[PDB]
Amino acid sequence: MGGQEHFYMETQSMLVVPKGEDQEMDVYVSTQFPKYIQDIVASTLKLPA
Amino acid sequence: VEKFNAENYWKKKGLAMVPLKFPVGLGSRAAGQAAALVHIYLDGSVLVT
Repeated sequence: MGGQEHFYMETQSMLVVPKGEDQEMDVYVSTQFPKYIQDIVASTLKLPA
Repeated sequence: VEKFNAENYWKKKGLAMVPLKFPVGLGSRAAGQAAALVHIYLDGSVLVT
């Protein structure tokens, strides 16, 4: 049995905006799992959640 | 200061002391109500507002 492309009509999209204070990031992203986005971004920046 | 002022015609000193009772409180119980929101993320860090 063959695979299948998701083919969501909106392609992968995000905007990452640093606030400029305390290394605060705001992440606007087309995702199903914000808590996971928060984790991987914080980990990558060595920041608390 | 009394000594100074007896010896100086064109320059005077003065001294004063005032007490303070500053009462604190609003008109009603409802005016003093207050609220907060606290999250603990899974890395243990805290966001408060």
